[PDB]
Amino acid sequence: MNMFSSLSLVTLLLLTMPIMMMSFNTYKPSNYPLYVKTAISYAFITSMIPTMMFIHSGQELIISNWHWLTIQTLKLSLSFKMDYFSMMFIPVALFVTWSIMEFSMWYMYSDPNINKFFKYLLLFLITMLILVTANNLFQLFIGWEGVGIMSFLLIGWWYGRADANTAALQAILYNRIGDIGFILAMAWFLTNLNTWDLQQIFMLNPSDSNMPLIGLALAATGKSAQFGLHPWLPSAMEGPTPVSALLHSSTMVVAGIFLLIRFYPLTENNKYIQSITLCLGAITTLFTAMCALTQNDIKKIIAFSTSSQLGLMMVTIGINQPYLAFLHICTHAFFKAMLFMCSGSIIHSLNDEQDIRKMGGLFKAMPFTTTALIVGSLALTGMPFLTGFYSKDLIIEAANTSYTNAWALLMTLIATSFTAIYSTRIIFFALLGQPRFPTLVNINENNPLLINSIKRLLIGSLFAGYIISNNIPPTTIPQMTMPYYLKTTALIVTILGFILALEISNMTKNLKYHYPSNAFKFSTLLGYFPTIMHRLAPYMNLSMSQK
Amino acid sequence: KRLFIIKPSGFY
Amino acid sequence: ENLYEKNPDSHGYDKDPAVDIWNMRVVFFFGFSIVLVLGSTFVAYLPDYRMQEWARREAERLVKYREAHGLPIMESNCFDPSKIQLPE
Amino acid sequence: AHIEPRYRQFPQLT
Amino acid sequence: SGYTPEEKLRLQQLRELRRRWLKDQELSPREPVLPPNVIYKTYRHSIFAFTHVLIPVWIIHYYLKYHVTTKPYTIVEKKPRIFPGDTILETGEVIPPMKEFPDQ
Amino acid sequence: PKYEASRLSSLPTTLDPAEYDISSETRKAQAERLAIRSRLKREYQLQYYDPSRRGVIEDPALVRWTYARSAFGIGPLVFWYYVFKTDRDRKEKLIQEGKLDRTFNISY
Amino acid sequence: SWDKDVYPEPPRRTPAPSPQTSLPNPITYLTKAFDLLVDRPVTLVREFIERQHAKNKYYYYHREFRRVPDITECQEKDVLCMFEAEMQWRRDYKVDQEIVNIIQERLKACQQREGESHRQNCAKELEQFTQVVKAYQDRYHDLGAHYSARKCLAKQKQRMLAERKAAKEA
Amino acid sequence: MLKYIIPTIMLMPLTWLSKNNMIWVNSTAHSLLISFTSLLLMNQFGDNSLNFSLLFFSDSLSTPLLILTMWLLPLMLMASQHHLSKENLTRKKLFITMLISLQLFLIMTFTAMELILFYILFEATLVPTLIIITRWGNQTERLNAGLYFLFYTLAGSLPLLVALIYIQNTVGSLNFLMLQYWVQPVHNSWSNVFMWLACMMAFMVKMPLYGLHLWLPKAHVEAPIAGSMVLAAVLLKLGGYGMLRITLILNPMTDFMAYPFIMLSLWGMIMTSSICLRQTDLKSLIAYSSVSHMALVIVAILIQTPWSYMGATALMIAHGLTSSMLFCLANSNYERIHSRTMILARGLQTLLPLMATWWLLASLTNLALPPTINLIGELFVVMSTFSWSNITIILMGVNMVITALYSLYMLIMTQRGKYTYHINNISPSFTRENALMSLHILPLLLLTLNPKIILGPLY
Amino acid sequence: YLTHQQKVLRLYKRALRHLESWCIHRDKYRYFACLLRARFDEHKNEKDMVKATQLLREAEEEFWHGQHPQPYIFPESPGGTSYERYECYKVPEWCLDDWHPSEKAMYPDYFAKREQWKKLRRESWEREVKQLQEETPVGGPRTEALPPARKQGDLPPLWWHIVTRPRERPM
Ligand SMILES: CCCCCCCCCCCCO[C@@H]1O[C@H](CO)[C@@H](O[C@H]2O[C@H](CO)[C@@H](O)[C@H](O)[C@H]2O)[C@H](O)[C@H]1O
Ligand SMILES: CCCCCCCCCCCCO[C@@H]1O[C@H](CO)[C@@H](O[C@H]2O[C@H](CO)[C@@H](O)[C@H](O)[C@H]2O)[C@H](O)[C@H]1O
Ligand SMILES: CCCCCCCCCCCCO[C@@H]1O[C@H](CO)[C@@H](O[C@H]2O[C@H](CO)[C@@H](O)[C@H](O)[C@H]2O)[C@H](O)[C@H]1O
Repeated sequence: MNMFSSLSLVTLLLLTMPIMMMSFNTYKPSNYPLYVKTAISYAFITSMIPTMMFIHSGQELIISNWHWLTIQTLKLSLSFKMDYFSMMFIPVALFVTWSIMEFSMWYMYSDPNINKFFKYLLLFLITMLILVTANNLFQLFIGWEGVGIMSFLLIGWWYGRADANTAALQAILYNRIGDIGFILAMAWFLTNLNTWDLQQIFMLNPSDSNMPLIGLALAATGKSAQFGLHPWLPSAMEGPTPVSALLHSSTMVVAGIFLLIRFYPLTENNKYIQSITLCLGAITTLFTAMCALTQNDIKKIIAFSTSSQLGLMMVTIGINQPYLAFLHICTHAFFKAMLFMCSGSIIHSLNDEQDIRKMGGLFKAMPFTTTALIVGSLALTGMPFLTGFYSKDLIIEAANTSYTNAWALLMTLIATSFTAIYSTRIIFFALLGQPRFPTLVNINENNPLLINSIKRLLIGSLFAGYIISNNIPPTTIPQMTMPYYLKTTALIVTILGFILALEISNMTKNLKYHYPSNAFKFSTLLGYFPTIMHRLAPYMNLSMSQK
Repeated sequence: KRLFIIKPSGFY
Repeated sequence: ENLYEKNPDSHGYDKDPAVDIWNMRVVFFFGFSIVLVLGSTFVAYLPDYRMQEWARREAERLVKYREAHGLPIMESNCFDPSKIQLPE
Repeated sequence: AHIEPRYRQFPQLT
Repeated sequence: SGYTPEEKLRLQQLRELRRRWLKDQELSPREPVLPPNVIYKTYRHSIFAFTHVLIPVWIIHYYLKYHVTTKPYTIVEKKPRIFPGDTILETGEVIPPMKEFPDQ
Repeated sequence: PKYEASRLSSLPTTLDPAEYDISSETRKAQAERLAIRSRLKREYQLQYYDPSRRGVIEDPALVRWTYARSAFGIGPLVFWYYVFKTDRDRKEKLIQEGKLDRTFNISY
Repeated sequence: SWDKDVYPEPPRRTPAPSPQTSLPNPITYLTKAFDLLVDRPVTLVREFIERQHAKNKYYYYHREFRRVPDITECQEKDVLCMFEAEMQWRRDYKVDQEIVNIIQERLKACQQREGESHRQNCAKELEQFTQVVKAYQDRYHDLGAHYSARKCLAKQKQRMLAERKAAKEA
Repeated sequence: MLKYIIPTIMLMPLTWLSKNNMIWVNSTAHSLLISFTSLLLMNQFGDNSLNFSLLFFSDSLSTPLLILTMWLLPLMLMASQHHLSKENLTRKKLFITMLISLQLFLIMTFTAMELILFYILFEATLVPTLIIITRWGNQTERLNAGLYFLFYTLAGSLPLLVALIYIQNTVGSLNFLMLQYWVQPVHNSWSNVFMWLACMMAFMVKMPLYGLHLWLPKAHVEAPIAGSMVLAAVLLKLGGYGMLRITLILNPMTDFMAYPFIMLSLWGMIMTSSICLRQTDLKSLIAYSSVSHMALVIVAILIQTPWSYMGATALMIAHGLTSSMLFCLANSNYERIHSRTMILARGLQTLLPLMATWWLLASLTNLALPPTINLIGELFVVMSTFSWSNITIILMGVNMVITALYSLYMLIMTQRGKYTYHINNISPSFTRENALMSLHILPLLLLTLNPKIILGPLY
Repeated sequence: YLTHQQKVLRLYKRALRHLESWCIHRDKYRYFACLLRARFDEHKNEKDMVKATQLLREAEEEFWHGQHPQPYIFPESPGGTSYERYECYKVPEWCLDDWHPSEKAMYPDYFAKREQWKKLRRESWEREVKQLQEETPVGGPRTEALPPARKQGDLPPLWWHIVTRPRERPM
């Protein structure tokens, strides 16, 4: 516990050292980005030692080191919960961030504010580790709002562009709507219990937990962009590609799912909240997958891929399988961060072109980007024994055999099929066919920073799921007895999605004149939720203000 | 060719 | 007018460079070196502000005493009912 | 630049 | 539908100046006039581990061992799992086995 | 197929019939508008390009806008009064009848 | 370091290592590397500091407050006696806030310590927390921001009247 | 309190006897020393307050307000000297003398035992205030627009005077320590309703309460920067400080007499935040921002629970430093472009990189980012009003959304986007301006490490 | 505002760009691009401007129906993904004036050439103001067009902010 706790805090303290050194302590602005990458890499090593100890004997601690404030009978302290979820999430997030930072060392090379960009990524990571390790709700709130502000500062990185400033402010708006649910839980827990500590909350274990859990579901709804508070995540593509890779994997978007996992001792015994989060997740997973079918921007497609996978995570929460929801957060961070780094590799080669209609014929032109994209796509679509299969496959099996909403289950299976359709869409239009990009060819993926960063995540996208799933201890009873047609449902609908997508893609080549459809325009225009809501809601509010 | 980068006065 | 045209080194306090450099030093010395640095230190070491740390030591003393004697850790009545004379 | 850009042609690979 | 004769002439005259201006943004060879192998990677890494790992853990261990853990309930361990057939270090106790399982 | 314009969805300029049926009175108005815009453009540009001007080109159109701008009601108050007053009366009654759960409530 | 009776902890039972693999345990090796590179140099530094401390030994004390008459014994509008009783009540109120804090800290330490068995093994801690919170609520809840000994006594007498009345009803 | 009164008075001989070119150096240096000695007031006790003498006392409520008051004088001097540089010497000393006399009345006001002594000083602060705003204000428009002077004095100052005079006859004293032991409950009575309103309407107008707030935006648009700093930072808190004190003797009538004012505050909290979205004037935007924040303080004082009083005290201090910094940030732009219009100069982050960092920090504290004391105060009031009625979480939450919207809208409009082409006189930020901002934000952020010294007596 | 001749060509260009968005594949696009071109060629020699206008109006109604919901947009065009991406890097030239002398001491050749340009701007301004006034009718300009320099040695009136505009990739 002396070594476990010391190495648990040095990891957090280490990540803040490049921030403190910005006060001109031996400052070497020559290579600050390299200094930040190294700190993350060493932070990954030290974080893996507590993880081994937990893997070994299940050792876990709370470190309430600093007493900050006492409000009568509410003592507030700086307390870190270094448990199952913290043990396993921190090494994954540090591993993924390490690759994104090395990738950024190349992607953002020409940016004059390269140093400021890396400082923001480090702060964006720090506020996420405050969130995950937090042991009381107030400290959890510090991290919760912390990622929100860094999202704003990184989405609006190119601040001369009005669309970037509009997407940055959109993320804040939708997230602060969710924070109404966060404060509602804080208010309820303080009043009905007498604590913001997770320990005293679980010990008292209220049964009348509808109100605080509706507050947490709302807070998770905005932060992880479930249906209703979802349009901001696609809009967040205005930020630089390295921002989207971090945003969509090892930081902001999973915080909403992480929050509900933290409170599984409460959601366990609330069938009402389980039914709300099942249906909430089920529509999200389908709706966003349907939108991704007709998108043409490569970053938009991956952004909707995230909302669809976050929807599946919310479904897992709602079928009372919080530990499978966590396992999906971990695995998803590997192949999803890679897909963004493969898109950025393509976008960079084609001189900032993000429209797949202007790509094509890249299979041989970019061989290593092609390999990672195919591995990433297969991992996303639950190819057996890749990183994505160890979580998605068990989630679909557990959803099939649960006492579940029937409509939510059907919508979850259709969304799995659609995953195979838009994944094919990226491969077909970006890598296959003849080139459709301009005539001056600057395709060059020969950079060690690009190769090494993608390579490490590629190795993770192959073996991370197997290694993690073989080391974590059992916390449930996995249900392994079940009919063949339920056992193989996830693989079958995935395969029919691939077959059904080849036909659609190939018909684009026939010399026939398309005809727009109501379904096509509905999917292309995102179901019209932005067009109606983002015009009508600002209009009613802004016109109301003057008069 | 190395070009001049116009910036605001960083001295102050 | 622009204070930088006449004095490219102006700190913005005064047109006279000599006064303009003295006015900077006082703002920086009494503002940052004294009030903010020594004031933070002074506040950080306040002798038990509002008796919070004494109350914790006293509470430990009472919890220890009351548990060693079978007494309730805390009673509902803050005042002894013997000294209270209810109406009616 | 150890890879020269090409015009209307398949890029040089390593 | 093309340029009028004056439009072409104004464009030409602004081309001369604009191209001359851009040529003048190039830096002179002296500009800016500034005022006055395994071991290497190991030394850079060795000095980094010392300053950014060893010193922080010395300060953190000192802080935890002598300032945090000396106050009650600051670092609370989850009690280790005891399985049948174990031997308790503190007492030397011996946890008995479980009943004989039925055949399976 | 006919387009229907809304407040937040304007009629496209190519579908507007007024954009094809221009007479010479419409063309004269279009010239009168280009003349005003051109006179204002010159006035601005003689200040914008002046080598010796250091400051802000004061714009009367911007002054007029902020001058005019800088120069439902009780209903929601009555509504919210009854929402909260009713809630706190129901809550107050339950506490006196011991029917409200405040087992661990000691912060307020 | 602290008082074991105030902040109790049960005896620790850690099972002996019983390895069943020929592979070396990398944790045990890192433990020696920690016990050598971190613990011992840290211990040497502390021992030197504690040597300086032993040279200079001075003491501080826990303030003791003699008891004075309560508000129930004060004359109406006699501020001299109301002042001392009012200050005493505030001191007790602050102490009671920290008694509830001690009991909550026991409850939270228990939950983490017991792991997955906390619901059964922390029932004594939960019951004690329940009774102390009830007693604190009886004394000080609903007094308002402008609380005082006088309002605390008015709340008590109102509660005493309801208890006395329900006795007749019985 | 004489160790602060006497040195403050001595700033007047110092200012009038300095060399002509040393008036700013001398007064700023010595007023910073008085600010340093004000930290000795934090000798507070858990049970008793710091009762110096028969006239003055300090407790955890007034102490942070005193320290803020004494901190603000040097900051106001630094902020004022640029635009008063063309003023002649005798008028610079009169301007400085007005600020010193304003501090003299403020420190006495926050420490008076006797509520009538508090009343006289609480009103004496207006004499220096109106002189500063009118004599050194922007335009010929009258801050005391006549209607506002009449409404305030008739519905505020005068009824308060009669109520206080009446109370001392009935109780025999208005010493606040005595009122703590001799307070008697207020029964239902048409006469008592009018005593309640008389005791409160003056402070409601000064806060200001929603519906009585139109004066505040007008005053900020006219005031010089120093006027806006003291007005936003402290003078509004005089109304808040008065209510926190006088509500001791208004129970239990506050149980129901507070409903209309809670409704005005809860609704007006959202209406004024929305107005901030369509403001074209920075000083008006910040002024309406203050109305929204002070709506929380009114609600907190009126529901009077331990958490709401702790939240109220933290909110008053946090708003004081944040709103003051926002006015200084806006003023620095004004001293270049000479316009308060927010849309006129854009993309300023390109031209003034460090000043854009001050803007961001000022906006983050304004929208109550954790763990800044801005949030600590706001969270405590949210926690307390949830108990008062769970439905309030809806209105509190919606206001949190809107507050983030206009805070970042103000940051985005002025600092981001493309810069304005014809504005070519944006000179680099002066050391004076950068130091002025950093003396606002550093203490504000440092208080996050030790929030207890701003939580008031209920802590 | 536009002529009839301009509206047709703008609709031909816009039609082609949306057709390219639907077809995606270059061979498929080239096939329908010639089919579309043929449709315009069918009515190239119409003379009844009443018919010609009605043809255009029906064409634009057809376009709006067959329009693409997500047409391709060049990255740097208005509404594209790179539009205004570098505005935050464009600093106006007048900011160099406020540089500290120690900052200007780092680029002595650049700043020497910059005073040559500032001198040229001064000596030219009076002549530019006359040329516009003498060439400008009574009542102000009728259009926004600007004239060229007429004599040898003159510079075209109002040229500084065009010539010294920030580069499109300043950093
Ligand atoms: C909580 C208390 C913590 C106490 C910490 C005490 C400070 C100990 C750190 C002293 C040395 C810090 O050194 C600081 O970090 C690294 C150290 O290699 C330096 O960075 C150096 O290495 C990196 C890569 O390794 C290079 O990208 C960089 O070009 C090089 O300069 C920083 O330029 C220097 O400012
Ligand atoms: C405990 C109280 C502490 C209060 C501290 C207040 C510090 C204020 C320091 C301001 C000192 C300015 O003092 C004044 O300024 C000028 C520069 O303009 C300085 O310089 C001037 O005076 C000196 C003395 O004749 C000569 O060098 C010359 O006349 C001139 O240079 C001197 O110092 C003084 O004339
Ligand atoms: C950040 C810098 C701030 C600087 C200002 C604050 C620093 C002041 C430090 C002085 C601390 C002195 O504290 C003092 O230590 C001596 C040590 O012998 C004690 O001295 C006393 O203690 C014991 C017996 O009582 C004996 O050893 C000694 O003979 C006796 O005089 C005092 O009881 C104690 O009060």
